Amino acid sequence: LTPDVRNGIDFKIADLSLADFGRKELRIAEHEMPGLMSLRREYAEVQPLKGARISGSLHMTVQTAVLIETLTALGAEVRWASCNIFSTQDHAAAAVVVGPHGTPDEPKGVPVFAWKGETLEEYWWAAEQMLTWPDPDKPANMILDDGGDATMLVLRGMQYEKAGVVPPAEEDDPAEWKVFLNLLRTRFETDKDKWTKIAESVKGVTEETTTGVLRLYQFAAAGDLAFPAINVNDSVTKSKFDNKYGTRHSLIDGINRGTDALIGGKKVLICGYGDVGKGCAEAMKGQGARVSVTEIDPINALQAMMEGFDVVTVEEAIGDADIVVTATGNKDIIMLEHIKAMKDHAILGNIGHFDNEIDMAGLERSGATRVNVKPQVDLWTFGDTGRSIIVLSEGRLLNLGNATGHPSFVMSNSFANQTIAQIELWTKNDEYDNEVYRLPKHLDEKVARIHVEALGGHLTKLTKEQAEYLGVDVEGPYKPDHYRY
Amino acid sequence: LTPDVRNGIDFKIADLSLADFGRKELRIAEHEMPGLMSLRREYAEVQPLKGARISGSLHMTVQTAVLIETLTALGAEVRWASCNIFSTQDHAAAAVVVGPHGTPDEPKGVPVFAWKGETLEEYWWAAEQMLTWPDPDKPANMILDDGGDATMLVLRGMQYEKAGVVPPAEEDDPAEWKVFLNLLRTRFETDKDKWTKIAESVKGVTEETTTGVLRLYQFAAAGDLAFPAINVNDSVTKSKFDNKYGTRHSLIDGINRGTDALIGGKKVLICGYGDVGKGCAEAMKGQGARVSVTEIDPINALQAMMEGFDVVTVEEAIGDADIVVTATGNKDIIMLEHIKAMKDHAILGNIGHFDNEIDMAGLERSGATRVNVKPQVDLWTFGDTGRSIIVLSEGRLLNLGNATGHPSFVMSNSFANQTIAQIELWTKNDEYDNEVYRLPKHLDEKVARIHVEALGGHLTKLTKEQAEYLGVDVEPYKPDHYRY
Amino acid sequence: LTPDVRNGIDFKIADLSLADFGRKELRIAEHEMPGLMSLRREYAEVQPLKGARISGSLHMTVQTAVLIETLTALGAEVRWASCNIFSTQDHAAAAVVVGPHGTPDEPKGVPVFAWKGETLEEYWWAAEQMLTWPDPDKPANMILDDGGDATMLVLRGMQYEKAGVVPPAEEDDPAEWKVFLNLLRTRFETDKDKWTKIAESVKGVTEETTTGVLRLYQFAAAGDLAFPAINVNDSVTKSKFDNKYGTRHSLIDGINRGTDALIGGKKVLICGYGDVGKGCAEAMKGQGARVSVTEIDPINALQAMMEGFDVVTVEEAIGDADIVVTATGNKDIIMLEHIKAMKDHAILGNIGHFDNEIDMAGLERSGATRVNVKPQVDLWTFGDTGRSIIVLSEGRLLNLGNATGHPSFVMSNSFANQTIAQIELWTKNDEYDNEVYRLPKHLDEKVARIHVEALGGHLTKLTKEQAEYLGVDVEGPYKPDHYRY
Amino acid sequence: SLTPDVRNGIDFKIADLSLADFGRKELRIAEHEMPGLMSLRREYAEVQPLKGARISGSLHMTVQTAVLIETLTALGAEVRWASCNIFSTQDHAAAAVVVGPHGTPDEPKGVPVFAWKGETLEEYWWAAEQMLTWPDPDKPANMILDDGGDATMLVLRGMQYEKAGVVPPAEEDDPAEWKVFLNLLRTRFETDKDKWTKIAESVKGVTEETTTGVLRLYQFAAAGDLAFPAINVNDSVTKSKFDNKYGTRHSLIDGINRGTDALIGGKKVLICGYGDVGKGCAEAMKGQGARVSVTEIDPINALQAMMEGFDVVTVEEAIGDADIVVTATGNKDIIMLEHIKAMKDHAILGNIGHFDNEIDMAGLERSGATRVNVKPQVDLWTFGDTGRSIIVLSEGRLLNLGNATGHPSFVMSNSFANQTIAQIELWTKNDEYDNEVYRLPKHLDEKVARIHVEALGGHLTKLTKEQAEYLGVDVEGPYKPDHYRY
Ligand SMILES: NC(=O)c1ccc[n+]([C@@H]2O[C@H](COP(=O)([O-])OP(=O)(O)OC[C@H]3O[C@@H](n4cnc5c(N)ncnc54)[C@H](O)[C@@H]3O)[C@@H](O)[C@H]2O)c1
Ligand SMILES: NC(=O)c1ccc[n+]([C@@H]2O[C@H](COP(=O)([O-])OP(=O)(O)OC[C@H]3O[C@@H](n4cnc5c(N)ncnc54)[C@H](O)[C@@H]3O)[C@@H](O)[C@H]2O)c1
Ligand SMILES: Nc1ncnc2c1ncn2[C@@H]1O[C@H](CO)[C@@H](O)[C@H]1O
Repeated sequence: LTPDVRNGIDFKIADLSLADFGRKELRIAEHEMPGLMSLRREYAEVQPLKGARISGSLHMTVQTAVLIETLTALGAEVRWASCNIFSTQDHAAAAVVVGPHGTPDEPKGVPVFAWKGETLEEYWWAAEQMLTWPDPDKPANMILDDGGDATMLVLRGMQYEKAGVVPPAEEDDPAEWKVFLNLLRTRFETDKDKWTKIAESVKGVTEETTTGVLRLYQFAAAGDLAFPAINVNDSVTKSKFDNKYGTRHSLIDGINRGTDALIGGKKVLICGYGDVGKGCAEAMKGQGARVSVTEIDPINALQAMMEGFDVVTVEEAIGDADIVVTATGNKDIIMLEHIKAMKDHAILGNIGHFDNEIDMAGLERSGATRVNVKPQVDLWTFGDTGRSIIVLSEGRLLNLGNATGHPSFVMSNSFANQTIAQIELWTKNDEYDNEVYRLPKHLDEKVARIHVEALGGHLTKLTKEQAEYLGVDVEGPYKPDHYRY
Repeated sequence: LTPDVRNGIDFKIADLSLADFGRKELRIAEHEMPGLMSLRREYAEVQPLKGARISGSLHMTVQTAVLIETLTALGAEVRWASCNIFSTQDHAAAAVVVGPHGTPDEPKGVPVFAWKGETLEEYWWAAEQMLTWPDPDKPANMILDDGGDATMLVLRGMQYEKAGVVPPAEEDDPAEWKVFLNLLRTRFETDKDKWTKIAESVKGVTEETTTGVLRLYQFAAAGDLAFPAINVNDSVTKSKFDNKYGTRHSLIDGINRGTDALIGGKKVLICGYGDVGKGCAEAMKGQGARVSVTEIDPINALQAMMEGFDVVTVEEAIGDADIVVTATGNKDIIMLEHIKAMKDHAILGNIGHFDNEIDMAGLERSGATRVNVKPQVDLWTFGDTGRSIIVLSEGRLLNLGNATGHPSFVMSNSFANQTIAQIELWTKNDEYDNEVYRLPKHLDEKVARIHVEALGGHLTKLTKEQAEYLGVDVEPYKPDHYRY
Repeated sequence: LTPDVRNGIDFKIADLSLADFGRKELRIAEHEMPGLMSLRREYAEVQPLKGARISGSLHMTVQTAVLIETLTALGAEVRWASCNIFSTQDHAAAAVVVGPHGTPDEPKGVPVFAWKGETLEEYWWAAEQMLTWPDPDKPANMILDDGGDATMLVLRGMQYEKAGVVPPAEEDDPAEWKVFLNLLRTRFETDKDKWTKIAESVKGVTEETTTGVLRLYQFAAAGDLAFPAINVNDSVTKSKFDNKYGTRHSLIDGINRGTDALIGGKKVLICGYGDVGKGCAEAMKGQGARVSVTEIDPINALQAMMEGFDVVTVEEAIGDADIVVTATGNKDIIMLEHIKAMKDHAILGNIGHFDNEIDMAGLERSGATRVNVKPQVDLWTFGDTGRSIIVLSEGRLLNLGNATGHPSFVMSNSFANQTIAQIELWTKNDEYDNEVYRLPKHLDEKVARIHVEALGGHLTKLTKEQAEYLGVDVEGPYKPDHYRY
Repeated sequence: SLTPDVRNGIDFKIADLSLADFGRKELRIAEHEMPGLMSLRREYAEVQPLKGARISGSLHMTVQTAVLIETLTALGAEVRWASCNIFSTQDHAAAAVVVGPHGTPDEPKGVPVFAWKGETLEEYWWAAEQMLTWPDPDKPANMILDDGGDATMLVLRGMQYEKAGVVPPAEEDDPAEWKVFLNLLRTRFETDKDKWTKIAESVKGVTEETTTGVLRLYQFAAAGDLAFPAINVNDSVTKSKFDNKYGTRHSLIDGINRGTDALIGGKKVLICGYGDVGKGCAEAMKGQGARVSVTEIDPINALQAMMEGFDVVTVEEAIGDADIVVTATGNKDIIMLEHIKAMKDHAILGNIGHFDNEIDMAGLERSGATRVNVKPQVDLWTFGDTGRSIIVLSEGRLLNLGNATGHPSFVMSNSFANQTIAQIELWTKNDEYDNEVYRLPKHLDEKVARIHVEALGGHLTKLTKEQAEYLGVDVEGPYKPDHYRY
C-alpha cells in the first residue's frame, strides 16, 4: 500500500466520489453540532490553532469530519486516521479529503488514511501515515487520540529507539501486537530516531476515551508520559453524556442493523455497569428487554440492582442470554468456554473500545466454522454441540462497526470538549507539565450551556442573594470539584 | 415492463444474485419465527392448503418470505407483490423466487413481482401480475392482503366491468388514483370480465392491517364484500403485539437509518395513540425523548396522559417539534401549512399504512425545493423562510422504507395468525358468509403460547378447582370482549 | 349489635366526630372528581334517580362518599355498607352520615353501616342493614355492588326461601361461608319471603369489579340472574384506567404504609398480569424493582415478557421473592407450602377483590405464630425454620386495607361510569332483559372527555372529510365495538 | 418553659414512652433491612472502638436513626440525641430509643432523646441545647453527628459570640428561627460565659450527613472557623448516589400520597433542581405516569434532565400550569409568594430540600391568605383576591419525613454505615486529621456497597490476576480513580 496523492493531498480512502454524499451528511450534522459551530464562530478571528500540526487518531465518521473541519477553521493543519478498522464512514472520509469547497478532481481538504474494513496491517500503516508529517523538520506537534493508539506508537517507538532495538514478539502474543512491533522494527531499520523526534515535537495529546485515559495513567505512572495530556473522557459533558446517552442511542442501532433481532421479551446480559453499560442497559430496558448485568465493582453493581437489574456472573447467566454485550474496557470477559455455553442463535457483541473483551482469537482457532452473513455479521457454528452464535463486527465496537456510532448532537459535547482541550494545550502550553489534566469545570459548563440552549431548555439565573447563599458566582462554576452529577 | 421467466417461474425483481444473501437471512429468521415453523411441522402431513392459489399483496421482506414458504410448505401455490413501493427487501424477494433448493440460474421458488423503489405505475403493474394466474380457468382463489389494495383491485375492477365502463379520473384526483383507473381501463379494452371471474373464484381474503380492515368494513357496509374476509389485524396476538411492540422496535430503526438523529432530549410529536402510536411513544420515551401526542379519541388521549405524555394539537406543537411521526391511519394530518411552520432540520415521517397522512402533494407543488440525501431521505427547503425539513420515505411507512420493518419474532405472531386464517378460510370455507370475521380466541391463545415457550416463559397450569372457580377450561381464559 | 339512630337516620359507624375531617377531604376530592361533579351539574334539574332506593355495597372511602352524594344530588335515596372489613375510611363514613349540612349531633346525610376493622359477623350484619329498607312496602329497588356480595345475599337468600330451607354449613366450608349461612338461617326463622320480596323489587344492579362481574355471569349462566345488570368493570374508562393506573398508584401506597420497605433493588413477584397485575408491575418497575410475573393465560404472559418481565411460576420464584403480590381474582395462589418457602422478612399481600388468593386459613392453623405490628400488618413466624413473613391486611385487598385505595381522580372514571349505569338502568328500565350488559361506547367516551379536559389535554377535532374517511361521526364514537385500546 | 423528664436516671423529652413496644417491633424489622449497620455491630463488637465517645447527635429521630444510635452504643459510645427537623421524628422510635432493647417504659435502659413530631421552633432549639449539654461540666460532648449542620452551628456561633463578649441583637426582618436561635444563645450567655468555647474545645470531630450541612461546613472552613475536623458523609459515593437519589425516589411519592392522596399519573409536575434529590424526585414521578418538567441553574444538570425526557423550564413560565410543585434545591427563595399566587386552584406545593426556606412560607403566612388545617402537616391556603386555594405539605419542611417516614431502612443502611464508619475513623484516628473537611476513602465506600449487594443477592464477579493487572487495580479494590463519577 502506498498513499494516493491528488492535487498535493496525500490520503488513502475507499472512494473519493463519495464526497458529495458525505458533504450532504456533514452539512446536516453541523446543524446538530452547535458545540462545534459555536467554537468556529467564537475563535474565527483569533485563529488559536495556527501553527498546529495535529495528528488525529479517531473513528473517521461524519461527526469526526465536523471536528476536523472545526480544527482547520481554527487554523490547524491536520493528518487523520481512524482508531478502529471498521468505524470509518467512507462518505465522511471522502468529504474530509475534498473539503467544503473542493471536488473529487480538485480536492481542497486534508490527508485522511481511513476506510471501513481495514486489515490489521493496513490499520497500523494508516496510523503511521497519520503520524508522519511530510517535512522532516516539521513533525507532528500535537496528537488528538481516541483509545491511545497514536500515543502508544509514538512513546513505544521512542522507547525501542532509545534501547537500540525493537523486541521480538512471542508466538502467543496477539496478532495485532505482532503487526505493531513489525511496523516499528521495520521503520527502525532505516530511521533510528523518528519517534524520538516526533515525541520531542509533540506539545500535548488530548485523549477522548476511558481506555485511552487508562493507558495515559499507566504511562504517567511509569515516568514515560513525555508531553502533557488532557483527559477529555472525564469532562463532565463527555463521560456522563457520550458514554451513557450516546451508547443508549447507538447500541441498539448496531444491533438492529446487524441482526434485526427483536429486543423486547429477550434476555440480555450486559457486562459492566459504568457509563457505557448504564447506557446499554437503559437502551435495552426501554425496548422491553429483560436485562441482567455483570460487575466487579460493588458500587456500580448496587446501582444496577437499584435500577431494576439482577447482578449475575457470566458463568451463571451465559446459557440463558439471547444477547450478550461487553461494556467493560477490560479484557477476557467472554471466553471461548462462555461462547460454547451460549444458546443456539444467541447474539454476541462488544461496545468497549478494544475487541479483546471477547476471546475472538480463541473462537477463530477453536474449530468453529464461520459463515459470513453480511459485512460485520458472522454466524459461527460449533460442530460438537450443533449451536451457532451471531458475532457482530468480529468483536470490535459494534455501534461504529455495525451502524454509525453515536449521533451528531451527542458527539457535539465530546468534540467541543476535545476542541477546547486542543486550544488550551496549544495556546497555554507552558502552563502544563508532563501529567494528565482535566478541563476546568467552567469550560464543561460552557459546553453544556450551548446544548441546553440548542434544545430550547430555559436556565434559571441565580439572584445575587441566592449566589451568596450557595457561595457561587451567578455565572458559575456551580458545583464543587468532586461533584458527581 | 414485462415479466421475466426462468425455469417455469415468472417474476419481476431487482436482482436474482441476491438470493444467497437473502437465504442466509431467511434461515436466521426461521429461528426467530417459531409461530410459522410450528405451523409447518403441525400441518406438514395434512397439506391443508393443497389446491389454494393465493395472490399475496404484502411487503416483500425477509419475514414475508418465511410466511410465503410456510404457505407453500402447507400445499399452496402463490404469486406475490409488495403492498408498498419502498418496503421490498430485494435479497428476500430474490430468495423467494429462487427457493430453498434453487439457484439464480435455475430458480425453484415462486412468482414475485416486487423491488424496492417502484414507481406508482410499476406498483400497480406488479399487483395486476400478482392477481393474474397463468391459466384463465384457474384464476386466484384466495387473497392474502395487507392494506386492501389486492382486494380493492378485484372488487373495484368487477364494479366497473358490471357498469360497462371505467370512469375517468378528475384532474384533482390523486396521482395514484389515476394510475389505478388507467390499469383497469386499459385492461377493460381487451377483457370484459377478468375481475368478475377473479371475484367469483376467490374463496376468501385474509387482511393483515388496520387500514385494510377499515376498507373491508366499508365494502361490507356498501353490500360489496363479494367473499368472506378474516380480519387478522384484530387477532389479540396481532394488534396488541405487532402494531404496539413491532412499531416500538422499527420506528426508532427507520429514524436511525434515515437520519442518525439523536432522539434523547428531543421534542417528539406522535400523531395518534392507537396501538401503533402507543408503540411509537414507548420507543421514543425509552430513548429519552420529550414526547407529546395528538388524538381525536378522548379514551386514547386519556391513556396517553396517564402514560406521562401531554396531549396537544398539531397546530400548537408543530413549531417546536424536532421529530414528527404520523401514526393515525387517517388522512391530512400534517398539511403543507404545518410543514411550513416546522423548525429548521426537523424530521417528518409517517408510520401509518398510506402516505396521505402527510400532504406530500401539497409539499411537491409548494415551491419548496428537494435535495435527495440518500435513498428515502430528502431535504426540502423553503426559500421564503430558509428552513429545511427532512422527509422520510416520501411520506410512505418509514419503518419498512427506511429500515427493515418489524423484527421477525414479532412478525411471527402476525404471520402465524395470517397462516391460521388462510387455513380456516380454505378448509372450512362453507362455514363463512360474505362478512368480516375474526379468529376465535383459542387460536390466538395457541399462537401466544408458541412464543411464550420460545422465549422461555413458564406458564402456570390451573388446577381443576381453580378452573371451576373461574369457569374456564384448564386449556380460552377470557370473555370475548376482554381487552388485554 | 343494633343500629344507632339520630335525626331520623339509622347508621353504624366508628365515630361521628370525624365528620369535619371527612368533609374537608370530601371537598378536596370533589375538585379531583370532575366526572361526578359534571354529572351533578348535568342532571341537577332532571333528578333522574328520583324514586330510587339504592342499596350500595362498596368500600366506604372518601371517593365513595362523593359517589354517594352524587346519587343523592340526582334524587336517589341510599343505604350503604362497605364491601370489605378493612377498606372503610372512618372520617368518610362520618361525613356521609352527617351530610354536607348536618352536624354530629344532628346529622343530615344517609344511612351508613361501615367501619374500618369489622369482624366477619359485623360485616354481614352491616350488609343486611344496608339491604333492609325501613318500610316493608318499599324494599330496595336497585343495588350498586362491588364484588357481588349484595347481589349474592339477595339471590342466594331468595334461593333458600324457595327451597324452604337454609342448608347447614360443612365443617370445612370457610369461616365466612358459615357466617353468611348463619345470617340467612336466622332471618329465615322469623321472615320467610324477605329476599324473594327484595329480588322482586330490585330493578337492576350495577357491578363495579372483575370478581363481581364473574359472579354475575355465573348467576346468568345458571338461569338465576333475577334482574338486569350492568357490568361497569368492563367500561373502557373503568377496566383500563382504575384497574391498571389506580393500582399503579395504590399498590405501592399500601406497601409503603404497611412496611416502609424499599421497593427499588428488590425482587418482586406479581401473580397475574390482567389490568391489576399490569398496574402492579408498572408501579414496582417504576420504583426500581426487579419484577417477575406469574400467569395462566399465554396472551397476558407474552405481554409481560414484551414489557421486560420474566414469566415464572410461584414454585420457582417464591424462595427468593422479597415482595409477593397476588393480583388474579382466582383462589389458592399462595398456599401454605409456598409461604413456608419464603425468605425471612419477605412481604406477602393480595390486591385482588377477595382474600382467598392467599391461604390465610392454612397459615392460621399451621403452627406459625403471629405478632401484630400495627393495624393490618402482622409478622408470622415459623419456629421450625426461624423465618418470618410480613402479611398485609390479613390477605384482604392491601391498597384499601393498608392505605386509602385508588386516588380520587381515578375513581372519578369508575364512579361516573357507575352513576351513568344507575341512571340508565333506573330511567330506561324496560329496555333491559335479565342479562348482563355493558354501557355503550359513546358514554365511555363522554366520561374520558371530562377527564382529558380536567387535565388540560387538547383533543383534535376531525374535519368532515376525515370523519368520512374513517366512517365515524365527528362526535364519535370513534372505534369499532371490539376495539381493545 | 419545658424541662426534661427524668426516668431511671435518663433525661429525655418525647411524645410518649408507652410507644416503645411498637417502636421496638419496627426497630427489629429495620435491623433486618439495615445489614450495613448490623454488619458493623458484629465487626466491631469486641473492639468497642467508640468507648469514651460522648456523641451529640442531631438527625431526624426515625426508626432508621434509632438502629444507627443503637449501633453507636453497641460499639461503646454514649449518646445524646435530638431531631434535625421539627416534624421528622417518629414518636414510636424516639420511645424505643429511650427505653432500649432490654428496658421497659417503667424501667428504661436507653439513651437521652429530646425529640417529638410537631415541635415549635423554640422547642426545637431547647431540644438541640439539651442534646449538646452533657450532665458532667467536666465531660462535655466530644463528638458531633450532624445532619444539616444545626448542632455544629450552635457550637461554632455560640463560641464566636462568647469570644466577642456579646450575642448580637436580631434585626426585625430576620427569619423567626434566627430570632429563636439568638434568644437561646443570648440567654445562656447571661449565666455561662464559656459554655460553647469549652464544648468546641472538647469536640474531637463532626460527621455531617447532608448536602446542606456540608455546604455550611465548607463556609466555616473558608472563614477559618472550623474548629475541629469534619467528615463529609453526604459525598460518600454510597450516600449521595443512593440515599439522595433512590431514597427520594421512594419517599417523595410516599409523602405526597399520605398528605394528599392525589393521583400523580397524568398530572403536570414541576421539580425545582436536578441534583441527586431532584433526579430521584423526577424518576419517582415519571414512574407514576406524571408529566414532569424540571428547573435548573446549572447547565450540566439541566442537560441531563433534557436527556432524561424532561423539559427544562423557569418557575415563572410553568408555575401556573403545574398540578404539583416540589423544591429540591438546597437553595433559598425558589417558590416566592408571587409564584404561589400564580398556582392553579388546588395545586400541591411541597419542599424536599433540607430547609423550609426554599418555599417563601414567611411571605405566605403574612400575605393575608387564610389557612385551613386539613390534618397534621397538610394545610389548604386560600387567597381571597383570586379565590384560589393551594395545598401546602409540612409547612414547607422536608415533606418525605414530615408527611411520611422519610427514606426506607435499606437505603438508610448505606448512609448510616457511612456515618458509623466516619464516627469510628474520627474518634480512633483523631491525630491523623486537621481542622478541614474530609471524605472517606473509596475502599470504605466499596465495603459498604458490597454488604448491600450481598444482602440483595447480587453476585459480584472477581477479577482475575491478569485483569487486575490490565486495569492497574487490586483484585480487592479500590476499582475506580478518585475523580470517578459513577
Ligand atoms: N408501519 C407499520 O409497521 C404498521 C404496523 C401496524 C399498523 N400500521 C398502520 O398504522 C396505522 C394505525 O394503526 P393502529 O392499529 O394504531 O390504528 P388505531 O385505529 O388503533 O389507532 C389510530 C389512532 O389515530 C387516532 N386518530 C385518527 N385521526 C386522527 C387525527 N386526525 N389526529 C390525531 N389522531 C387521530 C385515532 O383516534 C386512533 O386512536 C394504520 O394505517 C395501520 O394499518 C402500520
Ligand atoms: N384492589 C383494587 O383496587 C382492585 C382494582 C381493580 C380490580 N380488582 C380486583 O383484582 C382482581 C384482578 O382483576 P383484573 O381486572 O386484573 O382481572 P383480569 O381477569 O383482567 O386479570 C387477572 C389475571 O389473572 C390471571 N390468573 C388467573 N389465575 C391465575 C393463576 N392461578 N396464576 C397466575 N395468573 C392467574 C388471568 O390469566 C388474568 O390475566 C379481581 O379480583 C378484581 O376484582 C382490585
Ligand atoms: N459517531 C462517532 N464518531 C466519532 N467517535 C465516536 C462516535 N460514536 C462514538 N464515538 C467515540 O468512540 C469512542 C470509543 O473509541 C468513545 O469515547 C466515543 O466518544
